[PDB]
Amino acid sequence: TQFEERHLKFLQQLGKGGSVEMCRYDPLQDNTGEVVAVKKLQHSTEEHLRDFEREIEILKSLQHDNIVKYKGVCYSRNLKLIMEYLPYGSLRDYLQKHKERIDHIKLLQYTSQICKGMEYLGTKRYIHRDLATRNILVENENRVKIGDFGLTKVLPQDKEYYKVKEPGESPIFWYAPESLTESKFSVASDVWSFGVVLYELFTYIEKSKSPPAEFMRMIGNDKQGQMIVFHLIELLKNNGRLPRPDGCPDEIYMIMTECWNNNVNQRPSFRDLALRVDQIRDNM
Ligand SMILES: CCN(CC)C(=O)[C@H]1CCCN(c2cc(-c3c(N)nn4cccnc34)ncn2)C1
Repeated sequence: TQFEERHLKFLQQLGKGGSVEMCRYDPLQDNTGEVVAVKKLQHSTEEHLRDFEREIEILKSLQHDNIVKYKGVCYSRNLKLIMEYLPYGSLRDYLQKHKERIDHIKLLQYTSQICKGMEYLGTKRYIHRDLATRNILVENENRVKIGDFGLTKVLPQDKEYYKVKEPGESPIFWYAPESLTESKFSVASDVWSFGVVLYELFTYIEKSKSPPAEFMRMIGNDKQGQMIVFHLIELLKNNGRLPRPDGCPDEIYMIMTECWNNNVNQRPSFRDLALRVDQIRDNM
């Protein structure tokens, strides 16, 4: 079923990736249409549009409780991706709003769900490359979803990693060492990122304890540009890690540090992590 240009009514800006907007699809003109989320490119050029195209094929092929629902495409050659509107917004902002009102068993509900979405994403040999709580969204109290795939890559047939030859924006404070030195991206480096996401959850996304704040302190605030990359590689090669979050129980911190293993072979699988997290939840 089609989405006509003329019947997308702008409601609100939501954020920058493209840009993401809240719209009413109102083909009946009485404002009874569904509210949806629209992703559109900001500088649609032949290279970047092919990317957005590949990304849409990625999302459309993904069907899971914890991945945002693809709804359709809007044409005029210029693309608007139409997605379900998840009413509780960005997980990053939701955790900040309901600070400590969210207890440990609830944060583990969220952990488990993120984890399952990643495990499933692995069965199609996709690599997120951008797992971070500002790419997680909230549907309701009981339900979060991976909400963006702008940087996802597909594994090549014969390799278990992907080389990104000329990187664009790079969320380096979420990056595994091998990604930093070599641009090698794999399920295992998504696991590293998941560990950092677990860190984010348990700090309640308090900005003074965020990963960029914390690594910068460790390497010195006087580090700038490419020097940050150099020193972060060194720091991590020597087991410099994010601290245990304040109030974070032993066994959840344990999980993070297994994710942050320098040896890629020895990081856990998303399959084990989902079992592990659910075991803990039931124990509590
Ligand atoms: C992960 C989306 N993204 C692209 C990389 C962002 O940059 C977000 C970070 C910053 C905050 N921002 C939003 C998105 C939404 C929202 C939503 N409510 N539903 N939805 C369905 C698909 C997509 N995004 C939404 N809500 C609030 N803030 C965009």
